[PDB]
Amino acid sequence: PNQALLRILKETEFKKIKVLGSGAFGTVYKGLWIPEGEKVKIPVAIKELREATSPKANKEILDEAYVMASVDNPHVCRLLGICLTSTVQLITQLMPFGCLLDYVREHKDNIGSQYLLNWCVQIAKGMNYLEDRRLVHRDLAARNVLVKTPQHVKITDFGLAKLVPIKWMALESILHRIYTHQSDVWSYGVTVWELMTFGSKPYDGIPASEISSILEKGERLPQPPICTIDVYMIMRKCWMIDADSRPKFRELIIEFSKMARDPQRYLVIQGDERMHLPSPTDSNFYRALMDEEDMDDVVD
Ligand SMILES: *CCC(=O)N1Cc2nc(-c3cc(-c4cccc5ocnc45)c(F)cc3F)n(-c3ccncn3)c2C1
Repeated sequence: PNQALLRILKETEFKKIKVLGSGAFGTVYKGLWIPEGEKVKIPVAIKELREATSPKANKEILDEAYVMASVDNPHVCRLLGICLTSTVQLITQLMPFGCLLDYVREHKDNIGSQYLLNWCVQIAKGMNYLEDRRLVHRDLAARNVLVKTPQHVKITDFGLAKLVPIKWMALESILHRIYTHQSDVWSYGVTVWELMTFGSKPYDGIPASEISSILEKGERLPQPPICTIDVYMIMRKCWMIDADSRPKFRELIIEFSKMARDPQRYLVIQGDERMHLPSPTDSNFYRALMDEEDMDDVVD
């Protein structure tokens, strides 16, 4: 655990200025950090966890925050800072574009196959990194994947489930609260389904109490109209009862990277020719402005 990877922040160094959105664990705010002895206002993203915390949990919360601060990958948001008072405040780099769930919703039937398949590759790369570090996310979902730029996505909220998303969870996690790299593969399947349906709610109308019975019967999420049978098959392999039969993240990186080379062969999108392949000019602008970090080349 590198203590230098986590900055302990005092309430006097930062201020929340705008609510960006709320969820089951906390509220996301646009904040401003005013460094000690400076005059600058640096935009930051703060998430405040809504459970009443005590200083007894502090050592354990801090041990978890040290792990979240250690994750170093282009496709995973690492925790930068934390503030422990009566509430828990998690500080990271502000990402204006928000989450990939809201992004695919707001760009419904306006996203090219090239983006969708590359996002699938990037999400699998970040998950594979977490698996290599022997870490289980426990809460992979399109709301937990953030947009850095339209060409660069990063998985967020790693570690805060540990310190429930029934419809994203593998059968063994619903039944026995067992969370492994292979139950993360199941959630990856559902996350992919959320992208391919432009933010559709999985099992809409179905009460969360009925999900495990529906899964036992063999019922799964319906094939999105834009996926060929090969994209659907990879998703269905993610939702198998036997965890060991599900694909590995390393195999998912390879499969979606092969698919990204022939985008029109794997996804059927209306107006996919018109859907702008990121021009070198726009990529340079996006990168110099808000994405200077190192990142693996996007599959063309
Ligand atoms: C569709 C939902 C949505 O728009 N967003 C959900 C969300 N959460 C965060 C976010 C996450 C974290 C966080 C928590 C745990 C580990 C982790 O490692 C680094 N950051 C992590 C925060 F600390 C703050 C936070 F706001 N955001 C968000 C929005 C903008 N910029 C950054 N994060 C969103 C968006």
